[PDB]
Amino acid sequence: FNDIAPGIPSITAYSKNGLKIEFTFERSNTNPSVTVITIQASNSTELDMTDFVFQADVPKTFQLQLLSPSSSVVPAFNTGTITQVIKVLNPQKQQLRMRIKLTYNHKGSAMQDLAEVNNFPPQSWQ
Ligand SMILES: [Cl-]
Repeated sequence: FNDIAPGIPSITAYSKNGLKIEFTFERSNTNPSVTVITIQASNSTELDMTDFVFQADVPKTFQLQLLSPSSSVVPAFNTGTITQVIKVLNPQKQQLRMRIKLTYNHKGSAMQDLAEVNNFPPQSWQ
């Protein structure tokens, strides 16, 4: 008797100042080196986060494809999310590593953060 979801476990990649970014993963059925990550950004605060831009880097052996995001606004009070697809190419199947760069306005400040994603599960690259 085991209760874990079948497939690639989801993670909270970042959570700070009321911004929360979740990652869910889909391994391609046809291409063992391709992993599709859908990001959901949420805002648990009382003010909207505007002009949201999610960017990311991977190591040189990898390749990245960022598709366009559903929106620029992370609504206040958790009334919606921003969705963005990113595809990761890992031809050598090495340990997945990602640095994210976030940029947005909130509470009358231009917000910046740069942070490493530390909790990729082994099934997102193995
Ligand atoms: Cl987590």
